[PDB]
Amino acid sequence: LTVSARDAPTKISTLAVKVHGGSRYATKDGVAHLLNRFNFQNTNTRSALKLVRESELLGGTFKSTLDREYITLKATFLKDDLPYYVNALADVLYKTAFKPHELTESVLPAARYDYAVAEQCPVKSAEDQLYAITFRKGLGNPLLYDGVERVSLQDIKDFADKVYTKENLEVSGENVVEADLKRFVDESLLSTLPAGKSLVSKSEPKFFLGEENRVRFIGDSVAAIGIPVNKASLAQYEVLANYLTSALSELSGLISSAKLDKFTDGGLFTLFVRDQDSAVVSSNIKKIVADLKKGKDLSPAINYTKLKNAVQNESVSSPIELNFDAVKDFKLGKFNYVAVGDVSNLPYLDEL
Amino acid sequence: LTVSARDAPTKISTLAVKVHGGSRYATKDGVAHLLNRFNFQNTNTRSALKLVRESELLGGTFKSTLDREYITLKATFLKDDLPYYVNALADVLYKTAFKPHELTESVLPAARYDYAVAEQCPVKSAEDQLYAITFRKGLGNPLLYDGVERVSLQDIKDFADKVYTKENLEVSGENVVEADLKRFVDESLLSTLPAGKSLVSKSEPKFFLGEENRVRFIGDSVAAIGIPVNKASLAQYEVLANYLTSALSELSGLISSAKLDKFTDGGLFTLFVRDQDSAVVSSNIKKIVADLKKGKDLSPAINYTKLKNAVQNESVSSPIELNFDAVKDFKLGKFNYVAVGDVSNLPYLDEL
Amino acid sequence: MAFRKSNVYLSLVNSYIIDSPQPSSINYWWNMGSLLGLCLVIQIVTGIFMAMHYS
Amino acid sequence: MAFRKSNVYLSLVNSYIIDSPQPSSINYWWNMGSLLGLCLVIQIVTGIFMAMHYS
Amino acid sequence: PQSFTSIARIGDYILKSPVLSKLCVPVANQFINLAGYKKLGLKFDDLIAEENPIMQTALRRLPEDESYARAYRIIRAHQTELTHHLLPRNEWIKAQEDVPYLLPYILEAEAAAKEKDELDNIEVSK
Amino acid sequence: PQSFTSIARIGDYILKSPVLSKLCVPVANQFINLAGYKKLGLKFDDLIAEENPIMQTALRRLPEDESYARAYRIIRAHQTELTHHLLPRNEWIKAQEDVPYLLPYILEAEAAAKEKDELDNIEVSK
Amino acid sequence: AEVTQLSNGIVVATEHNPSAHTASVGVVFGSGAANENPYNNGVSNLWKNIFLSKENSAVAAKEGLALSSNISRDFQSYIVSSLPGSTDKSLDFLNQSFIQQKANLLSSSNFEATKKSVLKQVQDFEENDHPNRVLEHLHSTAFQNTPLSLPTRGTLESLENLVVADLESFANNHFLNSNAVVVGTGNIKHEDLVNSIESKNLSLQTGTKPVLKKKAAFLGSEVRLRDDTLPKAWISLAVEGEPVNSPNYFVAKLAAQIFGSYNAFEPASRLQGIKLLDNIQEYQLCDNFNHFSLSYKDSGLWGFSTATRNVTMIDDLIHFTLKQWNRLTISVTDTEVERAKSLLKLQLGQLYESGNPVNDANLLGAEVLIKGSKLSLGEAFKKIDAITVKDVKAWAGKRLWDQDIAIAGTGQIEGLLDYMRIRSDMSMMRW
Ligand SMILES: CCCCCCCCCCC(=O)OC[C@H](COP(=O)(O)OC[C@H](O)COP(=O)(O)OC[C@@H](COC(=O)CC)OC(=O)CCC)OC(=O)CCCCCCCC
Ligand code: HEM
Ligand code: HEM
Ligand SMILES: COc1c(O)c(C)c(C/C=C(/C)CC/C=C(\C)CC/C=C(/C)CC/C=C(/C)CC/C=C(\C)CCC=C(C)C)c(O)c1OC
Ligand SMILES: COc1c(O)c(C)c(C/C=C(\C)CC/C=C(\C)CC/C=C(\C)CC/C=C(\C)CC/C=C(\C)CCC=C(C)C)c(O)c1OC
Ligand SMILES: CCCCCCCCCCCCCCCCCC(=O)O[C@H](COC(=O)CCCCCC)COP(=O)(O)OCCN
Ligand SMILES: CCCCCCCCCCCCCCCCCC(=O)O[C@H](COC(=O)CCCCCC)COP(=O)(O)OCCN
Repeated sequence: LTVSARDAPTKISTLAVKVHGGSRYATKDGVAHLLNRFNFQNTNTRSALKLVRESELLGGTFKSTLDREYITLKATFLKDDLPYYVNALADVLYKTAFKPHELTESVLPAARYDYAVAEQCPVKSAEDQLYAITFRKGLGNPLLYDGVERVSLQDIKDFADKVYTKENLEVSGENVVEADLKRFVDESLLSTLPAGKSLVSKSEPKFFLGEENRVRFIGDSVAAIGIPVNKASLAQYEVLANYLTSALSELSGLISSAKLDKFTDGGLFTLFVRDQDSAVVSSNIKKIVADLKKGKDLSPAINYTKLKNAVQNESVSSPIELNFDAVKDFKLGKFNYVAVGDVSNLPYLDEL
Repeated sequence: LTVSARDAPTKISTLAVKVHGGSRYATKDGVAHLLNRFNFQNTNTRSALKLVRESELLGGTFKSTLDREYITLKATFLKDDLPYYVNALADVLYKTAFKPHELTESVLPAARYDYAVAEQCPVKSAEDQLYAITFRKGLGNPLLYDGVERVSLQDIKDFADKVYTKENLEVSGENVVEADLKRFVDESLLSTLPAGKSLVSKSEPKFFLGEENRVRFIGDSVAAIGIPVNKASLAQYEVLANYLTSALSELSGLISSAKLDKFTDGGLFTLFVRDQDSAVVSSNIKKIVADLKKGKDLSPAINYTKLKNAVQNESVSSPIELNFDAVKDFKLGKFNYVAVGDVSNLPYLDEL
Repeated sequence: MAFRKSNVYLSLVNSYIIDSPQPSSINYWWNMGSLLGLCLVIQIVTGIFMAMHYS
Repeated sequence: MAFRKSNVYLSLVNSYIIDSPQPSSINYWWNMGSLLGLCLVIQIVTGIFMAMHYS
Repeated sequence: PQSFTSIARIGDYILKSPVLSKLCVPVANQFINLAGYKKLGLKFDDLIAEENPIMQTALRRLPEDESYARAYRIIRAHQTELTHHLLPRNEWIKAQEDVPYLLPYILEAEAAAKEKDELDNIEVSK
Repeated sequence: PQSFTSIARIGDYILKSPVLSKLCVPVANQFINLAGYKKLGLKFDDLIAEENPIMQTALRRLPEDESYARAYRIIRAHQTELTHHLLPRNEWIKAQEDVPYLLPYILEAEAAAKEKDELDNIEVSK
Repeated sequence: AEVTQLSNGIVVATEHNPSAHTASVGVVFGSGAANENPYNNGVSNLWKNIFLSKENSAVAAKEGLALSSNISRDFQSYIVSSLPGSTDKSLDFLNQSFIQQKANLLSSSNFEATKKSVLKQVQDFEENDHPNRVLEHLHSTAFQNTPLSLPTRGTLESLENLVVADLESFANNHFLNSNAVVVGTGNIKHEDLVNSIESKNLSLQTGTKPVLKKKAAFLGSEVRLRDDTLPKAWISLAVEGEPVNSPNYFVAKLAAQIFGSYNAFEPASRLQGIKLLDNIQEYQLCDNFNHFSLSYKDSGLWGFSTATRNVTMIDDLIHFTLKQWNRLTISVTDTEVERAKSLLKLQLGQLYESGNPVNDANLLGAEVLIKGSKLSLGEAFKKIDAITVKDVKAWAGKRLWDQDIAIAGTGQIEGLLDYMRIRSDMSMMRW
């Protein structure tokens, strides 16, 4: 139960509860997705309709968000109404009703819409394949629910009793008096939760190099490469991702996207090439890999990376990989590769 | 233009034209499937409705069949009506109309039904994966049309002008006088076809070992292995496929199917394990691979294989791999592997 | 389809007295409504023929 | 939906004289059919009031 | 027309009174046996009229094994009625089987519709 | 009512005769100019009545770029008619643009329906 | 092509084909599922899987032999196949494993494992195979309380009561020398088979089988198995037909060929010369249908089966089909009869001249058991060619016009109307 906050002379406040309950901890396929859609449904003492009508008259809204590490519950509101929203977030983690007609009428039709939207984007389905062939169990779990493993209502309640514990969450506030926040948290139902244990592993995750996968798809063609990164190399690959998509690199017109996803134990570098004609995709990805294997000098892009890191970290709690001064070179080694679309006219791994 | 026939005192005759125009020769994805559905449509001199009404009053029917090597046109009829059916098969190869409204109303809705039936069988989709990762271009082409590459009407007519040549086909007849068949063929429009060239390659095809692929699917789970076979080893793997599915082997209760597909330049051995619970599939495929790696003695199953080969070859032109007497042993080497279904609870290649 | 369902005037006849789904357990009290239709025809037809002679 | 489309008696009125799709180019010759409906009402109503005094 | 929330409020007041539950409860047992729906193989919750939005909500939320058994009892009662007979005596509904299986689903849908109606026609004060 | 196969049989007999094509063809050119459909921006094949199965088959098989242009000419002719005007003279259909674009699709559908009718009411002989 | 029947105490029938590359030798018995009672139903299906069990199949496979077995309503067979030079080993295997010793096969460890495998097959049949189980329910309602109603696989309720003593009691009553025919097909000569049997002294048992007392009888009835969670509707409908040894046997098969079979997704199936296809394709009234004419020793069934996704227009599909059946009495034309003659000859020629000697062994043994001989395909073609239009009109006036029907159905069958609306469509009130 870590509590921290920052203050400002600002009209709007934000409160967040971060749970280590993402898809990398899920027991079956898609259980963390279905628990995320159960948040802010009916509570034992208050219906979901009553919660929307009451907070609208005060000027506040609620939202729940899922990624591979976290489930995040958030409220945004006018500043002087803080004790109402501390108690409303505590009742969700403590006494959600989990009615069987709520699963049929609300939760399952909302999760089918999330899956059908993400199914039409070939860039997103290429990223899901790159996580699966790199890590294969923890970080390689599927994010959304599709129904190849059936999940009952008791499976959702067992997963909620596993992740909603006091050693597994942290509370943060923006534009919030910190001494008032610690007093309201200790009086709420968050201190009545079970203690439990933290789910965060300490060791490095197991990874695999030199893998391949091909999927047929009607639409645009995508070629994508992926590299797993350890903790000591996080600064080098952050400079590389900003250098490749800027005007300092001649390859930036051929690359659609490049980024580095970061975790507390390591990360994953990704790169994407997208076009509707697969002869353009095959020509572009062959030039990228051959030029990165000869080597690049990354030191002209250090000051540009320090600006982009500060802009992005204004919403994040700042994992400080801020020593960019030792970054000099890069040469491409072994990597993983996926191809989505017209795979009869796309390269293979040993051809590049 | 090879012509051969066999005779009998039988009431029913069968005539077949074998074209080297299967999916291993296709220019785009699914063109050989769409040409197969254009057979026995409208001809320049006779409509498709007229052909059905006329041959019903004589007592005959027509059929077209596609595999990875051949397109086969077949007729089955009462014996004394032979010159009518020689001329009807010659008009299909020579003067098919290829109307644009026939593609919209008949050919494309029939090919969509073929694809949707085969899409619900996870054993069939595992076999398509095994061909694609073993050979990758010729024998690894997709069999059916799905629409990831669009095929125009001019693409179908260009493929018909490539495979319907005199050096690329052979004519066969069952319960047919051979001296009468050679006279009717020389008088028909088959002798007016272009000469062209034969498409059959002589060298061994290129193969790959140690590959893997995983597909998510709602239904039963399938695990499957595949081995490419050269021409000198075709007799050993034919005895192995009959031994594994008979009562002589203790593993036959765990195996769903095992076979050997044969071509003029080599073959491919397949094995399948199917169940609706993926814990049964994982236990079964681990015992199969571990027992085949220690070695088996195949000589008690030689006389049983000679009976099964003679039963199967009554419809085939008999590629004679009939020296089973030298087959003694087998030990499993390197292989390819696919997994279809609940892939989070299925083994990986390095775990078996 | 059949002609009793495709014609504009016969489909009104078919959906009312031919193909209309009835509950299987109604008794003879549910027959009074069709007797009232016969009574109205009897009163109208005997009314016209008497009106040809009435002052 | 609106009440003119959901009621059993008003949907017949709505589909005939309110929401019925007409071709945009019909001229004044297509107005004779509705004048015939007004003429039939005039002949019926003046007929009843005269019949109260006729022998 | 009269809501089940109002019926349960009057009925639970009688059942808690020790003097009113000695008078009305013997009269209610004779009233149900003279009604005769159990001799056709029906429970009382099969007899509730269903052509209203509250009852359509409660029938959707019923578990499917109880929905299959309700459909068989209604069909068997229609066939017995047209033959002008009764069921055999070993096929009658017993009193310990005549339970209110649909009543908790009805009361939950009624309370949600009352809370929605109060929030839609509402006052405020500064 | 009269089929287009019958119209083309009579019309092609006149056009091959050198004496009949000197008499009727000047009369047919005056008949079309007095009809006046080209001053509303229409071709003749836009005027064919379409509420029959043969014409519905031929309209389905028309290529889509010609189907979009046919829909614009019909809509523009309805708007000109309700304003009681004619089109500007530079927007009239010329005689070299008044081609029978729909006629080969109509004649192909008529021949297929005739062959089906002959095979359905047919005799045999030993 | 010639068959040869010879009796020396044992009836031996052969059909020699010197062009074939295999041979097939077995025994066919003249009892089927219609010789059981409702308490031992499924005892024939258990005897088949005892013969095809793993230890029995392994002894055969070391010799080079394969095994087959088939259970029908009137007969059952047990067949060994081999290469043409080893028909003496296949006749030895039929002697040791099936005639002399049966305590090896009927051990307690083998019987309990076989009974578990059969119970799983019957359970998966009743849950997944919807066209074939509707046709099984059509037999049980048309011949109710009569030996022709029992299913050939048995039921789950009757199979679990079976013990080893029930199988030995059935074998002592039916597996007899006066109920059996030894068959041989493929590449095997007739006098080589009768001298291999006479070089031993084979004999099963002396005596005759029991005689059942109730004869088969058709009853107009219906059975409905409604299941709203299934995506289609499956319906079968039939009248009483012709038995084997009937003078109208080939006329009934030609009448079914007039209406034939249909597949809405095959383009050449849509162009057939059947007048019923005009009504069906206008609003897509079904996915497939097929007409049949089944024959047994005492009775038969004539009708059709169909499968449909158009569940709101089921009543139009039954109405259009039965109005075409009325035309066989009134207005069937001469060109429809000539088309059905050529297609019946092609269908019969494909059934009897396939290249499978196991199929030929089942057809030969079942026909010699009833008639005592076999009708050749050349003589069957001459009876078909002599049928006239007046033969068809006289057959349909007796069996079709104003007759009782039997109906079975499953799935989404709410749109199927009741019995008297369908029964009244068996006549026109025009003629
Ligand atoms: C006024 C001029 C109009 C003339 C026609 C009007 C008829 C009005 C009669 C009232 C009525 O419609 O209800 C009748 C009702 C019986 O309804 P239910 O369906 O339960 O009985 C089916 C039966 O078991 C099988 O009847 P089933 O169909 O088997 O046989 C028919 C029976 C005569 O049926 C009728 O005539 C019905 C009126 O034939 C025989 O009796 C055979 C010996 C000749 O009866 C009752 O519920 C109580 C009986 C006394 C009702 C009299 C009250 C009048 C004020
Ligand atoms: C629902 C329809 C009708 C009802 C209930 C009805 C009722 C009656 C009654 C109760 C009487 C007195 C009979 C008596 O006691 O003598 C009567 C008389 C008469 N009604 Fe009707 N009537 C109906 C329809 C008609 C119609 C449609 C006409 C004319 C077209 C008509 C013409 C006459 C005439 C001419 C008389 C006088 C002759 C007589 O007394 O019978 N009625 N009506
Ligand atoms: C379509 C409806 C009608 C038409 C075309 C029609 C036509 C006529 C005509 C042409 C006359 C002769 C008028 C004259 O020259 O003086 C007449 C007279 C008469 N009609 Fe009608 N009529 C119709 C409806 C009715 C109805 C419904 C009634 C009664 C309820 C009625 C009652 C009379 C009477 C009482 C007379 C005699 C009085 C007179 O001469 O005006 N009419 N009608
Ligand atoms: C093409 O699209 C159109 C369309 O353009 C138009 C205009 C109309 C509308 C035009 C019409 C003509 C419809 C209206 C029909 C009529 C007016 C016919 C009249 C019908 C009757 C049943 C006549 C009976 C009426 C009476 C008033 C008789 C009763 C007399 C009484 C009560 C007086 C006696 C009382 C006492 C106290 C003496 C359409 O319906 C329509 O189709 C969709
Ligand atoms: C729930 O399911 C049901 C249902 O159960 C029932 C019973 C019916 C029964 C239907 C009826 C009983 C019909 C109702 C009866 C009428 C509407 C009768 C209307 C009355 C008339 C049309 C009277 C007209 C009479 C004439 C025009 C006669 C005129 C006299 C003349 C012309 C004399 C001849 C002159 C000369 C000079 C010779 C249903 O329709 C129905 O489906 C909904
Ligand atoms: C005021 C209350 C009004 C209530 C209306 C109730 C309906 C009463 C009708 C009673 C049955 C009448 C049988 C009509 C016969 C079939 C119709 C027909 O033949 O239409 C036509 C032919 O046209 C005619 O000649 C109409 C005859 C006039 C009928 C006047 C009584 C049949 O041809 P068609 O193919 O067009 O039918 C399909 C229509 N959708
Ligand atoms: C076939 C030709 C003959 C048909 C003629 C059709 C035209 C009839 C007259 C139309 C005028 C509209 C009348 C008022 C419509 C409102 C009715 C209503 O509010 O429905 C009822 C009130 O009940 C009544 O009292 C009806 C009285 C009818 C009086 C007519 C003489 C309530 O409305 P409801 O909620 O039921 O609407 C859904 C309907 N399915």
